[PDB]
Amino acid sequence: NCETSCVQQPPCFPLKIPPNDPRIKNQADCIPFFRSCPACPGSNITIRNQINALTSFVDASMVYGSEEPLARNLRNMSNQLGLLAVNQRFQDNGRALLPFDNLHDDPCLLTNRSARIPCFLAGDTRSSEMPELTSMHTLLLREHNRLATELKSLNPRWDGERLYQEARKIVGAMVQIITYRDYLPLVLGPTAMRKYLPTYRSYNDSVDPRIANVFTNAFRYGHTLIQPFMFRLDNRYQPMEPNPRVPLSRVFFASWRVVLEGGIDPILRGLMATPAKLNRQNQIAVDEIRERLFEQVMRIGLDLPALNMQRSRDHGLPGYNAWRRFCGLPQPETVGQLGTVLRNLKLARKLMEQYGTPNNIDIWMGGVSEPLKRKGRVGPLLACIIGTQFRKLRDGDRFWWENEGVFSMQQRQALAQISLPRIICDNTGITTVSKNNIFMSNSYPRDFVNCSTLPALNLASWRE
Amino acid sequence: CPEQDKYRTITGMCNNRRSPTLGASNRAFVRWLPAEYEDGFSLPYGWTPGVKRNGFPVALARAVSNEIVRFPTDQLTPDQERSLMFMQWGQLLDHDLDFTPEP
Ligand code: HEM
Ligand SMILES: Nc1cc(Cc2cnn(-c3ccc(F)cc3)c2)c2[nH]nnc2n1
Ligand SMILES: *[C@@H]1O[C@H](CO)[C@@H](O)[C@H](O)[C@H]1NC(C)=O
Ligand SMILES: [Ca+2]
Ligand SMILES: [Cl-]
Ligand SMILES: [Cl-]
Repeated sequence: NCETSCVQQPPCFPLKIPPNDPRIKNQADCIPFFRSCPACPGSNITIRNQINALTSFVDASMVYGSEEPLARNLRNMSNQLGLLAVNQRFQDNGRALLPFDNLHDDPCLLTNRSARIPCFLAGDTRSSEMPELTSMHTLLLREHNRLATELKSLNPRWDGERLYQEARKIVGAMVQIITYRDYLPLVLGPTAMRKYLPTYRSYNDSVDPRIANVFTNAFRYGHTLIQPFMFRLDNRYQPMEPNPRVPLSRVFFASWRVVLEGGIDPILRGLMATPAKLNRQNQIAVDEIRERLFEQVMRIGLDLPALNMQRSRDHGLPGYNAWRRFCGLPQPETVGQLGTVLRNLKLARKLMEQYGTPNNIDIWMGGVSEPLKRKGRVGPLLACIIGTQFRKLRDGDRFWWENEGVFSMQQRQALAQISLPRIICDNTGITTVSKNNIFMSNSYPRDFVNCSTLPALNLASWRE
Repeated sequence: CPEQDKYRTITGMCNNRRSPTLGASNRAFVRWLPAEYEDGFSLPYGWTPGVKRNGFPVALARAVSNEIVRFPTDQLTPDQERSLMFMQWGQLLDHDLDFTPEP
């Protein structure tokens, strides 16, 4: 009943409205919230825990799926070419698009009623959430079919199974390399990187690769990196009219913007050439997510940071000090003490007014309040939660790309040459991509290069 | 559970030969610390009015959002050293790792 009702009866845990709220003046109203599914329903023996519906590994499961029926329904089973099924109703300038998804209460149709464009079907259920996300998804779908046709030409004897698998295995490694070589060091910074992610030695069968209940919340640090507009760019990296700076409140679930507003190319151009929002202690998250999250598709605009905090409470997560204690970090008891840790007393006074004790600060709120590490975009505590989780995902992965046996010495040497700019080259009409590192490069043309200067993935090692 | 294998399963089953469900889809999360619920086992802090958490009342998530998160959209400081691709690979990455179903 959560979608409509304000009653706090299971499984509803609605966020009540404070007096003098900047948007919701009716205090009899609320923010809708469904309590996450318990791992053990109706129990009285076990302490409530939540479920992860996906594979914890960086195995490109958002492309391929985490359940066997979906994984089948995502492939093109009409031939032994080992490709992932594409949209049969539309294409982006000749280039491939994700298939549509048959949903009972499809939210993508609500973004533009007249356009009649539904949600996409990908390895993960959240594909159509923001066009920028659907772009990354479509780029990867094109990449699988790219690598699978390059492999059929090399090894024509190979069937649809070996083609799918081998291409999946390649993509799977590609996501790992981008993540560990380029993403994470820019998240953690050099020190935490050396601390939580020292040089991989080999697979440890005694490492728990599971996602910790905390990580689900801690990793939502990214909400501080969200910009309020979708920035689209033309062939010459210039604002694309009409609608160059579209408000995010209009892009959520706007799948029609990808189909009917010029495909993947301008979005990726915008993502490469626009800087991300910087987390500041007086500038945490934008009102596009704090006030208008899913405005077009819902009875009321949601507040993502409030949802994050209610979610940790739903999840039974301990407060700030307990997590600091866990991480081996000092636990401030007073306002002054807190002001010292955060290197900001203005914020600590603010946090103390709300919580009373730094023991009660909700994990996400605490984590995002911390001053950032050197050359990093997280504070000491989040660098710990995020670091630990990523090390477990690496060291506890039997199919980790660097693991002896997974690939050959040459195969490993070939995969070491991949980059996200190069993936954008091979799968779009974009001829000018970001100079590596892609995550640091944000200015056009100071930080840009031509396709020609980028070496491609040499599939020579795969020849049988 | 096969003794020799070249590829991952879709579900993540068999990545860990000793405890084969570890990392696999549709399973309970691991806990790094025991859960703090209002009744010790199921009700979240904030469920019952007047029930304090560690000696203090529970602040409304929206109230915290209003007072700490809130900032004017125009004052936005852009990252000098990070593209939006960085605040997007993160979301893509997140979707390879965890999804918490609700009813
Ligand atoms: C696309 C922009 C994004 C939107 C609109 C968005 C929206 C959401 C929403 C609505 C939820 C569910 C909130 C709840 O009910 O508790 C969610 C959860 C989440 N988000 Fe964001 N988010 C975005 C980007 C990101 C980014 C960039 C990161 C990380 C870098 C991130 C990490 C997460 C995680 C970990 C969760 C919980 C995942 C799970 O179900 O296990 N989000 N986000
Ligand atoms: N748990 C969630 C929830 C959301 C919100 C979301 C994403 N997709 N959907 C969705 C998808 C299909 C649908 F029929 C209804 C809702 C909702 C997330 N966005 N990014 N990561 C998310 N994790
Ligand atoms: C299957 O692949 C062939 C060849 O690429 C193509 O003609 C057909 O449309 C594909 N079908 C789907 C569902 O993608
Ligand atoms: Ca996965
Ligand atoms: Cl289709
Ligand atoms: Cl946990």
